[PDB]
Amino acid sequence: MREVISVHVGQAGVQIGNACWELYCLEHGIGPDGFPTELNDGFGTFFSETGQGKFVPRSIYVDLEPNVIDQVRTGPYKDLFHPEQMVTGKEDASNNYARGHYTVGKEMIDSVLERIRRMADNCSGLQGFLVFHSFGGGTGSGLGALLLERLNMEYGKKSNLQFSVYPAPQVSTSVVEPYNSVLTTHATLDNSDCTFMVDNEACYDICRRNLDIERPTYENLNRLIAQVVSSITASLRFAGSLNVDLNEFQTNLVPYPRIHFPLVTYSPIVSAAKAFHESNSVQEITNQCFEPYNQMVKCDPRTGRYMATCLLYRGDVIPRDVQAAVTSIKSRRTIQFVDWCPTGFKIGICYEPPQHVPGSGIAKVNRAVCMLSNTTSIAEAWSRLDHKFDLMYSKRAFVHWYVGEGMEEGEFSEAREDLAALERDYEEVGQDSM
Amino acid sequence: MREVISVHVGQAGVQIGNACWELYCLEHGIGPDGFPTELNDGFGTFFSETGQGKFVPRSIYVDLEPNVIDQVRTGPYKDLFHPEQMVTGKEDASNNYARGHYTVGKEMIDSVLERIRRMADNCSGLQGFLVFHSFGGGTGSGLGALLLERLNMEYGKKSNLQFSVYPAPQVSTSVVEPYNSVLTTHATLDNSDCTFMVDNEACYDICRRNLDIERPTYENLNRLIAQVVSSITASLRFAGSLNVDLNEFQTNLVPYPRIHFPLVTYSPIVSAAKAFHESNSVQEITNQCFEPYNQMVKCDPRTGRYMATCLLYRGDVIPRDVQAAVTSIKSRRTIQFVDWCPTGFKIGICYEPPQHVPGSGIAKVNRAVCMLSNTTSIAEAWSRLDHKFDLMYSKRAFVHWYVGEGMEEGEFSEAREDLAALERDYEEVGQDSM
Amino acid sequence: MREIVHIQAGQCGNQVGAAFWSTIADEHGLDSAGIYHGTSEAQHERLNVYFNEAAGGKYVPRAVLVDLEPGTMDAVKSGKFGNLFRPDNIIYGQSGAGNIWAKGHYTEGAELADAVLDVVRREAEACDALQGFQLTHSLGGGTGSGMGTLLLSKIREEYPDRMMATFSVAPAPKSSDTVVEPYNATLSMHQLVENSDETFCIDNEALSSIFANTLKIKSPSYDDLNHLVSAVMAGVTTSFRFPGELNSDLRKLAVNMVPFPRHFFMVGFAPLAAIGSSSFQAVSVPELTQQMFDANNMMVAADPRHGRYLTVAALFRGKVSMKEVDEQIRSVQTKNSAYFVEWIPDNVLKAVCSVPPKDLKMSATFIGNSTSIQEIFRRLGDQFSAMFRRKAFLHWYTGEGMDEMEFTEAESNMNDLVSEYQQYQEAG
Amino acid sequence: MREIVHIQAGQCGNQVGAAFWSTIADEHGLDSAGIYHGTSEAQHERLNVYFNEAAGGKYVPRAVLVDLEPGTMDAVKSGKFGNLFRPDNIIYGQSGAGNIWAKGHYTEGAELADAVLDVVRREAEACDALQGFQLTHSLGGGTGSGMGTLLLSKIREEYPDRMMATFSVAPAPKSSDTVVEPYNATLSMHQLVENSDETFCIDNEALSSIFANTLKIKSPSYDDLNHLVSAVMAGVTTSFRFPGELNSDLRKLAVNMVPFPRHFFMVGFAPLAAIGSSSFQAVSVPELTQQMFDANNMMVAADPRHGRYLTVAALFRGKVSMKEVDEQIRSVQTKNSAYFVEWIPDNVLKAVCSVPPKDLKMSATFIGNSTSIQEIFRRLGDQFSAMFRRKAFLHWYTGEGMDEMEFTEAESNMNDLVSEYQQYQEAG
Ligand SMILES: Nc1nc2c(ncn2[C@@H]2O[C@H](COP(=O)(O)OP(=O)(O)OP(=O)(O)O)[C@@H](O)[C@H]2O)c(=O)[nH]1
Ligand SMILES: Nc1nc2c(ncn2[C@@H]2O[C@H](COP(=O)(O)OP(=O)(O)OP(=O)(O)O)[C@@H](O)[C@H]2O)c(=O)[nH]1
Ligand SMILES: Nc1nc2c(ncn2[C@@H]2O[C@H](COP(=O)(O)OP(=O)(O)O)[C@@H](O)[C@H]2O)c(=O)[nH]1
Ligand SMILES: Nc1nc2c(ncn2[C@@H]2O[C@H](COP(=O)(O)OP(=O)(O)O)[C@@H](O)[C@H]2O)c(=O)[nH]1
Repeated sequence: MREVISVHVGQAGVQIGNACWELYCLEHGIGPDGFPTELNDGFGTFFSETGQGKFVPRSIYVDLEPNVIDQVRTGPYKDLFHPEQMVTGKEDASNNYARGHYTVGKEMIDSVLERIRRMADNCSGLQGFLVFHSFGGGTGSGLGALLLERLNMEYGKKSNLQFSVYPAPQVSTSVVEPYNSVLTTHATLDNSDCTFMVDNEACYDICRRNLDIERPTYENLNRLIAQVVSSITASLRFAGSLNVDLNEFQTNLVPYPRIHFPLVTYSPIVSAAKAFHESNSVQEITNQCFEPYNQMVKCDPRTGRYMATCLLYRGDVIPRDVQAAVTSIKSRRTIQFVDWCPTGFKIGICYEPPQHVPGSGIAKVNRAVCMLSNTTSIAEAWSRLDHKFDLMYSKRAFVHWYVGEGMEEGEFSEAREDLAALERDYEEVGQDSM
Repeated sequence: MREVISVHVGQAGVQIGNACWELYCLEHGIGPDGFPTELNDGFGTFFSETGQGKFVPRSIYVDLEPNVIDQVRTGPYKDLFHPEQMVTGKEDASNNYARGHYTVGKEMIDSVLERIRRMADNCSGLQGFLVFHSFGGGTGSGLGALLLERLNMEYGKKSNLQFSVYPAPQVSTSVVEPYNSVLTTHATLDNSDCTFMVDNEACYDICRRNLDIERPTYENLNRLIAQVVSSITASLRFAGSLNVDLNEFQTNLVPYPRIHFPLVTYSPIVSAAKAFHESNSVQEITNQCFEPYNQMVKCDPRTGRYMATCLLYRGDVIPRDVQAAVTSIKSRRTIQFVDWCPTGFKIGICYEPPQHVPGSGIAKVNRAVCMLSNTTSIAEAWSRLDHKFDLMYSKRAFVHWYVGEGMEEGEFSEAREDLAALERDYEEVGQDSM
Repeated sequence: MREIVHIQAGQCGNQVGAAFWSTIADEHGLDSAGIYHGTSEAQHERLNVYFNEAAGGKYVPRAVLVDLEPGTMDAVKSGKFGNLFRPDNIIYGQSGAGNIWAKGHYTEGAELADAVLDVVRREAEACDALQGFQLTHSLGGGTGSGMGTLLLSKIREEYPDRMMATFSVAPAPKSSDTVVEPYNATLSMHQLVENSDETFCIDNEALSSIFANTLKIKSPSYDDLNHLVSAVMAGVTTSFRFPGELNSDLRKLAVNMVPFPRHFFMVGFAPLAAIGSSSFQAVSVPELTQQMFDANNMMVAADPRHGRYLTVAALFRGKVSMKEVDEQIRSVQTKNSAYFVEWIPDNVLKAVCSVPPKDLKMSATFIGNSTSIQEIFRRLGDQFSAMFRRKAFLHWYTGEGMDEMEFTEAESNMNDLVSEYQQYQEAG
Repeated sequence: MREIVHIQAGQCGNQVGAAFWSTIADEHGLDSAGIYHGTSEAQHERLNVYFNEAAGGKYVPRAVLVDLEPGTMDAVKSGKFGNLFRPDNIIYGQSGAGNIWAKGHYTEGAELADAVLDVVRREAEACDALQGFQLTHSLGGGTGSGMGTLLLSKIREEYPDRMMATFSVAPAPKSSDTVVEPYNATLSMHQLVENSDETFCIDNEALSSIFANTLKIKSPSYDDLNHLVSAVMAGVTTSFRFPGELNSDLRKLAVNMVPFPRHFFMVGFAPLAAIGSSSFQAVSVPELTQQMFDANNMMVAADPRHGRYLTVAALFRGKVSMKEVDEQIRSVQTKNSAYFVEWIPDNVLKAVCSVPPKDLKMSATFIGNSTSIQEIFRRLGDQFSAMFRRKAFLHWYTGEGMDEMEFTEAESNMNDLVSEYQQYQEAG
């Protein structure tokens, strides 16, 4: 029934879903115990129902700590999952790719791959599957890149989307974020169909200004990423006006099979007192979604030229206010060019109003915009990595703790090389002549 | 919709608007919380409405103190503005032009210039914009002259009106009022389309006689300047008899691009017991508006000859009592001549009766007159400055505190020079022969 | 949020804290225990200036009380208000200063300077934005006169944009403390002029005239003396520390005053009365202005009638207009027009603050500039040089590490000041 | 379930148990009697680490208290907490060690090593999955310095995957215990570097500076000394032993730190105050970060200002954001940018744990790496070699079974360490 399943690897991938499924349960009238209900196809979208009326969130959980996973069974969602799907690991050596890849994380895979299997044995209309991890993780970067490479080895043509999160230009969470993150874009290069990545320090930068909270937390950043998920997924789980499929993105974002790193821009994100004294019409939002204040990734998309961008709108939207807005962006100097598409857009309309969770300080709105922007500038955080990662490798710093876990440095020899073609690819698209 | 926006820089520009918008909220039936209403186009004139029914006063606030700005959020208008538009500064070095211009005030500009931008993105019928500052301020003189010079650099043909206030012939508020005021007429010479200026000690002189209060305050002077604003602006925001646009002034006051310093004369200003025992007909007012007792600027407009003068009438007015009055002024000896316009008038009629705020001791009236008078005498307060300012510069008094903030004295070398051409311009218009 | 970190030095340089800090707490509605008790909501929006916020409302006074001898330091510790200051900022040495300048400036403070700067640095960057620093000390002694100056020159070598403002107290014309009080005064001025901007000069003997001439008490003590001159430290920040209509700041009170880098001017109060002299007046601005005219309401032991007013700033608090000051300033600038400086027409600065002080409907703070502050230094200079002719008490300085001709330099430094004030007494 | 078995050695190497174990019980809500008394449900899900479950809630501390002389062993037996440890794991010999290394390393421990390993083996395989082993001992003595090292090398020859982590205490720069304390230090480092990964170095004299400089007590005793440095053994497992938001483990704190097999770095606390210095602050992360900067809050008797920071991990507990650390770490990494190592941009590790300690709203544990830990060993090496020139006290070692040139080897072992830290002080 046009259904898809979301894996969760890495301690980020734990807590990301703890906002995603919270939004998912509120976007269908699902009680937190799974036994719901204090559209027609909507009531069975992400959920393989039992006749008891409660239903399983079609997910999985992968972690090698028992620490953060068992917080869920302590937490209020103790009846949501089931203790087969929630596969833990008894021990861990995280921040260690090549044993989370090649030694310790591989012992979970045959237990993991079985649970992929039977959940693919009910979802008759299967639309690929969804991947959550981080780069700041070891094992989520580690097992996650290993997770795709056998699944796309199995499932062939099936869809492979992932929302990633990478170490910031300014604040790391660990020193291994040069090392045990930048190599994982090898396996996820040719196994992820499309992918998406986001910055904490950019998302924190939104929190001090558009949320205006001095001391936020992960959870508020978790809630902000989570609506971008349901802006894409649950839009086809609701009968809109111009429906947008999952498969439409991966054919409306890449001219070439490598270039599948768009942006994320979500708007309006408006604080409590800020929604009052303000009318946020649709062009009032879209003039913000090209300004860097609502920008998810700490980069310079102003300087680069945009390539192709799909948009997703929620709530009460007319296409006339789209075309009155979008004819002003293409006129405006703040974008200059695409050469390879004289249109460069994909417009999509779903009627479901933006869901407003009660706890956090986000404010309610009657219209929404999600933006997935390909550009000629996003390789600079990659070039940040090349400035970083080639410096660490100019000293050979615990190559032993990449070697002693069971892998020679030939992939580190391959590491910047595949990165170099990524830099070469954006200047290749940067070639704009006759 | 023929709409315009008013900036507020300087501590004068703070408190001036606190009378202006108070008058604005009473002249449309706007509750003080913004949520109004305890003409047709009138209900959306200065105001970009939200669907909630409260609406934003299209203004901005610029100050480098947090002191007087935060009095508003303490004060009763705490829900009127919104805390983006009200941009403060965390620290200040005021009475210091060339760091309020060149060091400390410039760090706010990119935050300011963004808020100019989006408010220009809803006001489809834009008629330039309005500027409030002072000369007795440092930073309002400082950032204000800097505020115009990029906006008129951006907006080109757009209208630039400002109501200024200059240091008196007799009572200063600071010693820097020779220094950090008289230079600001450089940048505002070629960036202000028209401008207007007024004296406290002249406006205080009205308060002891026409208001008859021994101890007034700024607030009463704020209320008196404020009706001159709405006599010009809200006259086109009301369906009158012979409508007067903002653009009509700047083409009916200047024969030459420099000469844009008219007078202000507002009448009747009549105390409480004075309105009783008195009928103030329209020619009873216009015979007062050429007498120096209701005169806003402590100068000698009797001695000088008038150049060209537009008039604005409020309330129940016939043009026959205009022409019966105005044929007596041109007959009377107390004006002698224009040479360059044998008519020298512009008449304008709006029906809206004069708004009477409850608190202050001003009295209600059923007809009103506003006067904008160009003359051959207004350069004498400028000549007061040349008597003052060339004396300070005959000692070089904290040139260091013009230098150490980051500007050489070449503009002080230019200071009297541009002033000298202003004096040269009035004798140039003073040339009246064949 | 435009904030100040406070520095004291010397015995009586530390005595002024209690007259300062108990008033500024009372001016901000704050108890001995530090926890909050205030009536209006008016006294908060600029409360952050002289106070670092704390856990549980404690609101610590940002101060560092500095001394060389532990005599008087425990007195405010063991007395009352022993829970206002945090004792990490209480530092003090044990060996005596002997109130000898280079003993206090050059060498014994150098035993304690290494502990000084690591205190004020972590205080500085924990502030939002420094407005400036206050140094209150003595000119006559050794600890406040010496150690704070070396303390100053390091800070002025660290924060060249941040304003340095100092209070100090004068040698007396007649009621002097010690005999090296000439040397300490000259040596203190060698660092005040070169490093900091502004310094004010308060004679204790002219302060002793105030309760003698005006308040009519035969026998006041120092806890009444500092209590009076406290409120000008309140008065200079009265404009600043809670709202009003117009008011400016000490940096704005710096650039308006002097046309040169040479910054010294006067201090006075308004109003002022005796015990039984309280209710027999009509307290108002004409009552205020005339106690802003005499030398009798001043602090400097020098005649403005011998001098000439360079620039004037007035700082009112209370319900007060402008025209009540305007018509009154014009009433006294005309009869005393030769008393003004003709380099500047209208050197008057007006600043109107809102709330009144305790039990007084109005209050004003006097800032007027002079040419006759050389009447200090001429009275200093021949008091200085006559104790150089025989090299008086010279071995208590060169027996500590300073060259004698370095002491001769500060004479010309004093004479470089007077050479300008020679001119603007009668020139132009 | 990621668990640790504990090993002590030596007199003061056994003294640290009570400061450890009474805190970790109190950190886990556990009494003297062993039976459970805890408030929250937060303190259970990782309780299994330092404790083997028992019958009737007893919850035995997994520990083996090891010594060569029965002087101080009965003291914690006959004192309080005599029912925490199980006496099967209490082993101790009777003949004196004489605190001579090879007497304690090579021969008298070999009388007791056969009873050692059969204790820890049955402890090991009764655990679920070993996370690692802790060795706490001395560098200066003989029992802890000698017998634990031979004890270590057998365990590292049995469990090559399992992490070996050690705590030890330094010889003093000035307040030394004995005169063979140079020899014991060199000989201990010959086994620490070769077998185990990480070792930390705590000067008692710098620890004596802490209550002297910071907490202001003239006369603390060792039961206050170990009580302070206890909580870093709590602090390194603070991240681990109950939940949070991010936290990693000691093996994850091993691979992030050093780019080589050469593992030594520093220890400090946050916050820290005196008795009356408690409430006069605002305890927060800017309060935390500056007590994570000075050498005064460190433990090593070596200057980070003489050194350079290789890598930094920070371990917070309490309500704490990231940006409060982020903006503050950026505020101090910029002014001290030359103090970092330019081999690695952003060598900062952040880890945020949940619950606060007893009566303190926040707490932080300092891990910073240095180049100037050679300032120990250079101070050791010439303290070592000068007592080799005349073969000082040599017959109390070669009169026990070790060749003298085997003692010469450990000099180059020390010099092999310094040769690298010679480079990264100034290279790259
Ligand atoms: N849980 C969580 N992690 C986040 C969040 N935002 C960013 N992160 C990153 O997620 C990474 C978490 O992975 P780890 O720190 O390695 O924790 P872990 O259990 O060892 O994760 P694995 O390495 O995959 O086992 C961190 O590096 C952070 O940079 C968030 O909101 N929640
Ligand atoms: N607020 C206010 N100011 C007035 C009024 N009338 C005249 N002024 C002048 O406005 C000036 C106010 O600016 P400032 O005194 O410098 O106060 P400020 O906050 O430092 O202003 P900036 O220099 O722009 O920052 C004063 O010098 C007065 O001379 C009035 O009615 N209200
Ligand atoms: N502020 C103040 N100063 C005083 C008072 N009484 C005396 N003085 C002066 O303050 C100085 C006190 O000397 P002292 O503080 O010991 O000098 P020190 O060496 O710097 O500490 C002397 O120069 C006195 O002239 C007083 O009550 N208040
Ligand atoms: N941990 C700790 N060590 C101490 C203390 N006091 C002294 N020491 C050091 O610990 C060692 C005590 O010697 P000892 O335990 O007998 O050495 P042993 O031969 O290995 O048992 C000496 O090297 C002292 O320098 C203390 O309070 N705590």
